[PDB]
Amino acid sequence: RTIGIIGAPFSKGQPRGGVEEGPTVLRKAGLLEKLKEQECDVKDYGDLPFADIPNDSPFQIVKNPRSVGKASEQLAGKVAEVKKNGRISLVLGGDHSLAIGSISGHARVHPDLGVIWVDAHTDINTPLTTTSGNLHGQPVSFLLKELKGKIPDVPGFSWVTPCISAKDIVYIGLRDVDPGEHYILKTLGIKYFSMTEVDRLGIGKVMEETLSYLLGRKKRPIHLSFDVDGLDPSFTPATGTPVVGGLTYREGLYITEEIYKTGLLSGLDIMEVNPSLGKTPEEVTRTVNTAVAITLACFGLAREGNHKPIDYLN
Amino acid sequence: RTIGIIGAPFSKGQPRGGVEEGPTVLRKAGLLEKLKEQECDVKDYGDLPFADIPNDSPFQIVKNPRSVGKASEQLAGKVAEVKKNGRISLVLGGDHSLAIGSISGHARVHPDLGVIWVDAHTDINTPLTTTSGNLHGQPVSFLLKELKGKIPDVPGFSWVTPCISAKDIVYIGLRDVDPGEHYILKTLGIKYFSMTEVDRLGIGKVMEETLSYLLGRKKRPIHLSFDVDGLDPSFTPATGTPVVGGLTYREGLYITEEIYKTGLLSGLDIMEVNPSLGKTPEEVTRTVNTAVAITLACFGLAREGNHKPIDYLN
Amino acid sequence: RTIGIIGAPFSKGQPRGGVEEGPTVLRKAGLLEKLKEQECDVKDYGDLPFADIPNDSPFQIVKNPRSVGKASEQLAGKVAEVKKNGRISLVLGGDHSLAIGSISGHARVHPDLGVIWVDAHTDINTPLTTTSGNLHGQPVSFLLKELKGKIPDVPGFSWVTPCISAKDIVYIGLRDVDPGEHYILKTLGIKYFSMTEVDRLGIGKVMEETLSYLLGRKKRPIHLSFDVDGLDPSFTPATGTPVVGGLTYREGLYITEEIYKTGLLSGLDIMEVNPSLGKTPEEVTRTVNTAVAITLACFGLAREGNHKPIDYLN
Ligand SMILES: N[C@@](CCCC[B-](O)(O)O)(C(=O)O)C(F)F
Ligand SMILES: N[C@@](CCCC[B-](O)(O)O)(C(=O)O)C(F)F
Ligand SMILES: N[C@@](CCCC[B-](O)(O)O)(C(=O)O)C(F)F
Ligand SMILES: [Mn+2]
Ligand SMILES: [Mn+2]
Ligand SMILES: [Mn+2]
Ligand SMILES: [Mn+2]
Ligand SMILES: [Mn+2]
Ligand SMILES: [Mn+2]
Repeated sequence: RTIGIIGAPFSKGQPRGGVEEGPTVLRKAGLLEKLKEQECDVKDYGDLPFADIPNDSPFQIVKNPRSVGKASEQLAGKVAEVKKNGRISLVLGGDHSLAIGSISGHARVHPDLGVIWVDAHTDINTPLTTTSGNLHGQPVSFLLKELKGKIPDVPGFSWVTPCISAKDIVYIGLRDVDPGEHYILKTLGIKYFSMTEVDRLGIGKVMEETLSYLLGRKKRPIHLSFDVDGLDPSFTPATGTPVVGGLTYREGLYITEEIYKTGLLSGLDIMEVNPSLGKTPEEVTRTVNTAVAITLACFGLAREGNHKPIDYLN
Repeated sequence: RTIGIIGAPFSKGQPRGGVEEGPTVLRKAGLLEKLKEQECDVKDYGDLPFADIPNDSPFQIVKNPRSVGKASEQLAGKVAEVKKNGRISLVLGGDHSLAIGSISGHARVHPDLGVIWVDAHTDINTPLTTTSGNLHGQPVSFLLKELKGKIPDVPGFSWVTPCISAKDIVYIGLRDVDPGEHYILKTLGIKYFSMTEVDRLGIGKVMEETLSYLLGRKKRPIHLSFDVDGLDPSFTPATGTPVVGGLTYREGLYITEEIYKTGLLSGLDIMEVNPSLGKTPEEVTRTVNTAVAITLACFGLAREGNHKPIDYLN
Repeated sequence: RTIGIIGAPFSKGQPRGGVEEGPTVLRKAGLLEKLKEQECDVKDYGDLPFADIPNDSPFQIVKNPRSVGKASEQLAGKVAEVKKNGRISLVLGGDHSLAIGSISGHARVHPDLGVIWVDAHTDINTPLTTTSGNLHGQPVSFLLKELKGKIPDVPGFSWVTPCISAKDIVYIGLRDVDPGEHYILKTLGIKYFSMTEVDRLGIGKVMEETLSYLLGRKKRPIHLSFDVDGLDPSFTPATGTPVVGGLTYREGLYITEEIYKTGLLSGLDIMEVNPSLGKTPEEVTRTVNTAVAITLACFGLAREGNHKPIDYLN
């Protein structure tokens, strides 16, 4: 398989700036070379240059709407180009608002994609249900057709056309869902496995049911949007909205190892890594190292091991 | 549902005094208000005033028997009143000897209750099998009918009538059981899931089997006596008798989330929280925060999220 | 059952010397007495005296080959004697290269043994596939009949006769396997449960399948070679080659508790404990304490508890 890296050093979907350092620290960790060690022809499309939008006052309670909207608009273009190039897109975040542009761009070339969303949160607040006003907790509401008519015309987002159905997304890892978001989940009949389901079934059954749900009818490309706070803070502490009782390192690698095995991975997001929020140098390396490992598993690095198609014993 | 809080700042069931601070720190953590945020009409019956009994020399090897006996005697009265008031009793410990009074009082109003006991220990030593002499490791022996005739007349406990059958209790979390206690388990045929069973089956199957065991024949009220050392010390370090390899935070919330879903929770104990034993301020907050979370789950706080019966989208 | 302890303070199978302190720290922890507390008649055959071999230059890339070879040669003799004495052999490592001698010696008396290998690594590099040259990452290649013809004549190892079949070994815990090793796994059809399989199935199913695989056809002695780095570094940090995402303390006790229950445990290795590598005094005690607990479980210490065949209630 071939890979296209896109850096997205953007943070205006939330208050803390350091998340725009995600792509820098992920590359410093040797991600490109490590990808190249696997079954990968890898091209770096570099970091997106997100021009400042100094005039961007809140839309109602919604913060930095033009900056967020433009960044996702730009991102969508790059993703779509990467996809036209026949490559799997790898977006390095950056805050999670960017999924608006990443999924959009992906869906331009592969309208039939299904989404697996790994996260402690549902990120499905509308501009009218959000309490925080932070757009990184709203991206999914912008993408789902079933919610069009519930998203106001927000400055910066006129270009958005919700092209994804509520029935084509699965959540894994949920453990902090706003009441408005829970209402939306139940109302639209969205498939999810909160931490309660993971505890009940085991990550094994979870992935079986997730892949069966998305791929049962027919094969179709997979978009994995991975928020690092989906994993427990003991593995990814350097992130903006940590929530205890998260997925383990092991469960994280399991999810992605199983997704690799489908051979349908088409787009990937690695989001919300914020080195500024590491309490110590070790917390930063711990968070980045975990992020890197999740990424490699998506592209074939397996715990049981890997080998080239040759005779190693001769 | 309606709730009745009872503080039980008592420690004479064991050597370390700080456990009598349990109710203070649990309330300081905002427990009442957080309960009120859920489907709860909550009333605080305050903290029990446990008068000193200066003259309380050991009965054989058994320590502080009159103090322990009186405290449980008082507790039983309060629990029974809370129960007559139609409310779920919430006892904030306090050492685990208090379960003698809590379960007793509960059973006065609901003779048909079943008990789920979450703990690293079985707390089923008799006054004659105990090695420590600490009564917090003996409460279950005082309650089981099948053991009457094996409990001597201990000062302070004349009021006790064992009204619970060995067949109506399930242990979850066991990993440090005295040889005498193990004999009693096997001999009375008590249902248990030690950590070995949890590892084997998964907490999912565990709760399925636990609830089937207690509720199969017919619905009946549930009493949950939760010792915080049931959870691994990495989540509840500030407790008197920590034992490694415990239940996870996740497993803890799972147990209680499933118990909530039955709609049969009738009495709850949150025991052995001792802030004095926290190695650092963070260990204390970690322990208290975990205790609070377990409590909220018992009353409906779910990881997948919660919402009121209204249209959130309008 | 009866037990024979053998100390193997040897480290030349790898670069770090402190692993030769394994037997000292394991005994200081009270292992002998604790074994004696269980169903054990225990004899200490002491620590093997491994004479220096000052002249031991690398064979090709393979390091300290004569020292490693002699130590395993000596170890095999002691194990075989312990086995002739009708006792379960308990080898305290020491680096993992010693499994060459331990398994060999065991197999002299019990040719029909099956091996369970708990480890983050497969330790199945040949002298010609190894990258490190460290012999502790090669012991299994010396033992398997199917690989004879692929192991060159290495100084110090002329005494080795591979008497174990690839079909009679199961790995549990794998998460860092060299490409050459992965080739060997797939090629010889070796049964393994890497961490991916553990995540998928649960340690319960894992042990069921492991024991069924080795014991289905007929009963036969079990040799457990336990590398402490099989467990996550959060439980055994003081070890030479830690790898994240390991087996839990709980999973560790589960494996060994199930192995005890078969009544077929015949040989045991407790390897790669290196107190020098503990970052703090607590890391050393944590590592040693975990090592001790795994050991006791192998000999009957159960989490649900233990009791003698007597009436404890009278
Ligand atoms: N619901 C949140 C989510 C915040 C986290 C967004 B992330 O992308 O998942 O990291 C919100 O602001 O709307 C909040 F309240 F928790
Ligand atoms: N068995 C104990 C139990 C002590 C712990 C009691 B707790 O309420 O579960 O916390 C005893 O003293 O009898 C002891 F030896 F471990
Ligand atoms: N494959 C290793 C294994 C090293 C570890 C050996 B141990 O006994 O399992 O601890 C090697 O050197 O060959 C290495 F590269 F990781
Ligand atoms: Mn999140
Ligand atoms: Mn998110
Ligand atoms: Mn306890
Ligand atoms: Mn207890
Ligand atoms: Mn190893
Ligand atoms: Mn090894």
